[PDB]
Amino acid sequence: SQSQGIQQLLQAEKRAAEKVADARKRKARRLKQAKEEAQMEVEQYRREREQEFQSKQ
Amino acid sequence: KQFGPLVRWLKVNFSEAFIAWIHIKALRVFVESVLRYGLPVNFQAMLLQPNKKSVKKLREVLHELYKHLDSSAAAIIDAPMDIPGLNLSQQEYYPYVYYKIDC
Amino acid sequence: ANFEKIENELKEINTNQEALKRNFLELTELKFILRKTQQFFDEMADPDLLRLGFVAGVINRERIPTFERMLWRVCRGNVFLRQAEIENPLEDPVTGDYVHKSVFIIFFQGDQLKNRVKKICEGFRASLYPCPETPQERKEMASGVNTRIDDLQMVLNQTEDHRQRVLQAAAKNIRVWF
Amino acid sequence: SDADVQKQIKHMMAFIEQEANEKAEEIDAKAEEEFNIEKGRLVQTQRLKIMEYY
Amino acid sequence: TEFWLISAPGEKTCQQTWEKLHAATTKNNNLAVSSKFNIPDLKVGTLDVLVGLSDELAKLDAFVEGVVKKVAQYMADVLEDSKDKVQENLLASGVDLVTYITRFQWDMAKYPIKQSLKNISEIIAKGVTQIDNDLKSRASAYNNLKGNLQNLERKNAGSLLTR
Repeated sequence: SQSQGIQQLLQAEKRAAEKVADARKRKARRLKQAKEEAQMEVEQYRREREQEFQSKQ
Repeated sequence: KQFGPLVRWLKVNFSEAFIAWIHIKALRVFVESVLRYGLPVNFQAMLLQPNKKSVKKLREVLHELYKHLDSSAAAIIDAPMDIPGLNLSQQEYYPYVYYKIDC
Repeated sequence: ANFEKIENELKEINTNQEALKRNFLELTELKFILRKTQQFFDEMADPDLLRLGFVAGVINRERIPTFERMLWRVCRGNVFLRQAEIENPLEDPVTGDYVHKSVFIIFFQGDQLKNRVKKICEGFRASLYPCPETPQERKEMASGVNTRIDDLQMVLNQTEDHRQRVLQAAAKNIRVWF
Repeated sequence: SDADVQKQIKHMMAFIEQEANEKAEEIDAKAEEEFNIEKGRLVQTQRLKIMEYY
Repeated sequence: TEFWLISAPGEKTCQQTWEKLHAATTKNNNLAVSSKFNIPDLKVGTLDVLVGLSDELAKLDAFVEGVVKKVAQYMADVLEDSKDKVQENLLASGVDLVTYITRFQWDMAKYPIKQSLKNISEIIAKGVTQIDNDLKSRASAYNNLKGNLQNLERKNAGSLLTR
């Protein structure tokens, strides 16, 4: 009892820590996804203008 | 020419100030109630108009009824001053959230 | 020269004795706090080792009811407190009396409640000291305080013996000096 | 009593969990913002360099 | 009038608490007139800022009470010619302040519910501060005009040399 409450409190604290860690991992993964999507768009445009340069040549 | 203007301005501004005051009363009610009762929220607060010299009986009945809804194992009896610190209790603590409108 | 020595040595002895007694009492209070916090953290400590805020201290017995009421009335239903009597009553850090004491541990949510409880205890003339955050830290600092307590006890005994010896030497001839 | 202990346990448990959820939602919103701004920054810089070159 | 707002923490449902509080109380005796507050569901936040708010709304209730009573005093002064029925003249809406409060309903237009509690508190605070400053300035100007009139009256009064 006097220790059961403390056990419950610590378990809740660990649950909160795990949830915020999961949110942080999601943030990092989405940051990497944003980087990848930007790079893919860059490559698409780069090939577009490469083809345009070839046509001009 | 100015009394009519100033009088009208006071009349309009009294409504706004009173509305804001009641809004702050509501805000304090909700904040204190959510603190006293853990989430989720259930704060169907009751606004009671005291009758003629019925304050003592009404308060006693309310305390008896709220002894269950609130922990009777603390407060109620008495408490010493703790003025030093960031804040000190300013009003009496009752077995519920209690607030006054003094129109 | 003789009397200057016999006075300066005694004054330094008294000052050091007072300061070291204060330190010894504070450290023994810390030791008891650590031991009881370890006892409280023994329901089921499956993990070996941050939102929750933690404090612990000691209160004078029979103030537990008023203190618990004040806590539950200020930090309304949002702070936890556990208490345990300290058998073999101890001597006050400054007030200087043998009084029963209760070692207590308080859990709180955030910074505002931390400040609330800290000020409440300070007004209740308790004492807090730091506390460990992990069992490893608890063991380390408990061993450290225990060793320091034993060292301080040895130094206290030695200095008291020194005071007794010098005062005996003084009394041997104080009348002739006078 | 035991009922008081249980009520407090519920109260702090609920409030700590809700604080965690609020932090998680704030993190998710700021993460979407970071996604958008990083897309904009990287795309703009690489596009500027490619414009210069071409 | 004196009105008491009581939390009545639900009791697992709106009925189980409100019915006993109001209908049962009235049936037992007409000790007090019962009413429902029907507070809107605001956006609850973290407990650190929530306790901060429990202090800020401890201060601001008193401050706004002072401002409203200052407005009442200014009305009683400027309207001293027809000060009768000051409450009726001051009623924010409805017929009287008592009616308004007993039928109080939060104004989402006045305050955005979706906003945070601190944001709503600041929204109220800015308005009340502006109201206090405007009351001070305008009432001071009107009092200065009235004082000029009183000085003219005093000059008319008194002996020929004194006047």
